[PDB]
Formats: sequence, C-alpha cells, structure tokens
Amino acid sequence: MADQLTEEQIAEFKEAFSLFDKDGDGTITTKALGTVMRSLGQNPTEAELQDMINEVNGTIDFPAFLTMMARKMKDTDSEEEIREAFRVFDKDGNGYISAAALRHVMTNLGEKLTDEEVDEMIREAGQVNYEAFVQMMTA
Amino acid sequence: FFQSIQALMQTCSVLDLNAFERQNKAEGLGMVNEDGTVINRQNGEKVM
Repeated sequence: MADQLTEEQIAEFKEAFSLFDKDGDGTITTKALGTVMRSLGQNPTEAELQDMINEVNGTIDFPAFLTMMARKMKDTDSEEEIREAFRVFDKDGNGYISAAALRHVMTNLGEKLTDEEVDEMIREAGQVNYEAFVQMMTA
Repeated sequence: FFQSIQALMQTCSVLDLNAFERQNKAEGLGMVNEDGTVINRQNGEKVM
C-alpha cells in the first residue's frame, strides 16, 4: 500500500517532492528526486536509484515518488515483522519457548488457528528456539 | 405479473461446487496480510 509510511513521514516526503518539483507541475526529474531523497536522509546508491526508478519526459511525479518509496517502506515493515518474530521468544528472556509457551503464544495470536493448526505449525518447525520460531514464521 | 415472477424465481441460484470451493479457499485466509482484518461480513457466504 502507498500509505505504509506514517503521517509525519508522508508529510515529509510530500514536502521534499514539492521542494524538488518547484515548478508546480508535480513532475520531478530523477536528479531532483535523488537530491530530495538525499536531503531527507534517504540517500540511495546509483544502482538503487535506477532500480527504484525502474520499479516505479524523464521526470517522476510526486505520486510516483510515493509509490517508489512504498517499496522501501514495505521492506522496512517486513524487516520489523521478522525482528518481532525472532524476538517473540526472547521477550520472556529465556530465548527458547517451550511447547506450552508456544501453544500459549499461538492461542494469544488468534489468527484463526486451532489445535490441529498449532500442531501442524509445531511439526513443520520440545522447546522452540527463537531462531527456529523466526524461521517457521518466515516459511 | 406471471412473467415477472417466473423471471424472479428462475434468477435464484442453486448450490454450486465451484462456488463452495471458492468460499472455502477464501475463508482459508483468516485476515489480511498486514494492517487489515478480513471481516468478510459483506461477502458472507458465496453460495445461497
């Protein structure tokens, strides 16, 4: 989704795009977009900038820049989700949730998971390590 | 009146295996991938 970023982040991106596209026509050149991203702290490499441009006249509009940045936002969200999955077991401090702890966590998740689903997830992969839980969640 | 009632009662659908399978597969996903809940209240049942 294009609205993955927070409201403050979206406002900052819009301000940067407006500053880069000072002509008021919305279209912003690739060099201008890169300069705006660097000024906002999201300075990407030349190959990364080319890949982002390809994924998203010689100019890119503000909605196009938002769509391109949405990919990085989704990647950051996925990384945060992976970190949360890895640290779910480390939250208790032991680092290796037991079978009862894993069942309790699965019940607390409430993602339409029954006893059979929990058993299948455990079998797919007896204490469950944090790394093992993260790998199972990644699938 | 008779023609309208015939059309209305012929329009009514019947049980479909494909529709039931589609409903089951859709219900297989409990919620959205991220930042969303698949309530499916409007969809309800794909058949009947």
